[PDB]
Formats: sequence, structure tokens, C-alpha cells
Amino acid sequence: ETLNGGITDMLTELANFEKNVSQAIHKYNAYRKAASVIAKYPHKIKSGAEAKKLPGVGTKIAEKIDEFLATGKLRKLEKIRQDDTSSSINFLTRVSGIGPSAARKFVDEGIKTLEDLRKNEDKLNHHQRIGLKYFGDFEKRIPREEMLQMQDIVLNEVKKVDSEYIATVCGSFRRGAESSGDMDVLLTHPSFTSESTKQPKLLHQVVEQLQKVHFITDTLSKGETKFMGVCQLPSKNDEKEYPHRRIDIRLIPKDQYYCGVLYFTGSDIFNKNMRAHALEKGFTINEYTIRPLGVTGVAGEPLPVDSEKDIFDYIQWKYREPKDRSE
DNA sequence: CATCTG
DNA sequence: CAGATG
Ligand code: NA
Ligand code: NA
Repeated sequence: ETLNGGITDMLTELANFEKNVSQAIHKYNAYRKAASVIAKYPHKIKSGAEAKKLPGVGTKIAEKIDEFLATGKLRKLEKIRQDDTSSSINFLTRVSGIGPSAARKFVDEGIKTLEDLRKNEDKLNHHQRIGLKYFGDFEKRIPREEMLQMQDIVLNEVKKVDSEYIATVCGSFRRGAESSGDMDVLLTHPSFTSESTKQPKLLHQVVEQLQKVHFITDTLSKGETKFMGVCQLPSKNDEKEYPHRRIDIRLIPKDQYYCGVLYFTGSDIFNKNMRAHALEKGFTINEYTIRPLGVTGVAGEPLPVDSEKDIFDYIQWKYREPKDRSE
């Protein structure tokens, strides 16, 4: 956790690069286990060979740890951190919409900067365009003081279109967090579930309302159960308009809300622990359900949940207010 | 994983 | 349809 930190970091830099710049998914994946393992390793890695000793740890990495241990740096790391091409690729990727794949193409075409991109808005697709449009806004965190206002709007409008809708804002916003990255809404209706054959309108109706009043301003992607957009809190009395924020809305069958709700609320660590304990108590959990574990190895069957409570209960545990869902 | 693009 | 992005 700090004993082998640099090593784990340098490896992460390397891993990252394999995958992003080169296309070395193999290698990329290589650095990953490696860091994962040295990550757990209880002692102070004093050398290559010592490391090699571990699994995932081959000769080449060993080589690497050596240099880095021997001198405060790595040539390869040093060489990559310069290389304009590599840098471009890490940068373009910042744009919502450009993945690495794209980043390569553009660079090989000479697009390497923000301006580059504007000049060539023709080559970017819609998502990518919105992305470029709101680069800044997009990178800005979201303060809860704003989140609360957003939440206020969305919930009220869903209310109006249908009294029967159930919306919940998950994320860290939910776990207490002072600021967040994007707004994430979980949505269900009574009339939609596991079996119920669809109802797209269930989602599209709400999306519209939200644009009806202008809360939503753009659509990144809109399907029948998941919507990816851009919203914005009405600029008050002109002088201070707000940054544009990423937002998602997704339809969930009422019969799998809470697990999803639970699940999205996180944090990752909370999940895991809860997941393992579930396992203990003779259970299973994933994003949509909790099932009684058979002894034959495993087994299924959907346990029936009416709130985050039914879940906890199930695995017989202390109901956890979202704030204390941390670890 | 669900959506888009081409 | 494969293959990209979030
Ligand atoms: Na991106
Ligand atoms: Na293939």
C-alpha cells in the first residue's frame, strides 16, 4: 500500500501505455497482474530477483524493477513521457467520445490538439462533438450544492409525468460525497419488470419532460433502457450560467431495482465485502438479484426484495445508511 | 452491457 | 455485422 508503491505505479504507467499507444493488450494485461501481485506483497521489494519470485513476474519486469530500484527512474518511462505521439493519445482520449482507437487515427492524421479537433469537426461523430463542445464543463467536478438542485428537478418532473415512477440518484451523491463527476439516475416503474414485455415509453417519456423544461440539453446516446445525455441547471438571473453536466438515466424492472440501487450506490469496496458476507450467509448477489446458494456447488432462484433492507436482512446484517457504505 | 457507427 | 465507447 506504500511499501511497493513506486513499483506498482511505474508498472501501471507501463501497462497503460501498452494498451493506449501500442496495441499490446497482452503486455498491457501483463503489467496489470504484476502490479496487482506486488501490490499485495507484504514486504519491501529490495530487488528484481526477489520480485521475479512472484507469479506474473517474469524476467522483463524483473529487469525493469531493477533499474527503477537501482536509479530513481526508468528510461522507457522517461522516453514515453516525452514522445509527443504518446502524449497526444493520452490527451485526445480526454474527450468524451474519443477512445484510444480513435485517438490513434486522429493522430496519425495530424490531429493532436483541441484546436486540431475544432478545425476538423467534420471527422468527429455526434458524441464526439458534444464531447469537444463541453470539454471544460465535462472535466469539472459537480458540487453537491448543485447536485441537490439537479436532483430536485429531475425528481419533480418524473413525478409529474407519472406518480408511479421511482427515481433514485445513486453514486457517491448517495453515499454522502461533497462533489461528484456525473448525475446517475436509476429508474423503475411498477408496470415494468423481469417478464413484462417491455415498455420503452417508460423511459422516453421522462427524457422528453426533462428536455421539455430544458434540463436536458443534448443526447449522447438514447436507447430503450439507457439514456446518456447532457443537462444543465437553468442559469438564474443572467451573470452566472452553469457548466454542462453529464447525466444518465436507466430503466430497471421494478423486480430488480434495489439490488441495482444497492449496487450502483457502492462503493466498490462496500460491495465486495457485502458480496463476500452474502456468500457466507449462504447467498449470492450481483447487480440485479440475490439468490439462495445451493450446496451442490451453486444454485439459483430470485430472492424477493422490496427495499435495500430486504437485501441486508437476507444476509442478516446491519442496515447501512448510505453514508457508511464507504468500506 | 447497451448503444452507435459505418 | 464487428468493433468502439462509456
Ligand atoms: Na474518451
Ligand atoms: Na476478431
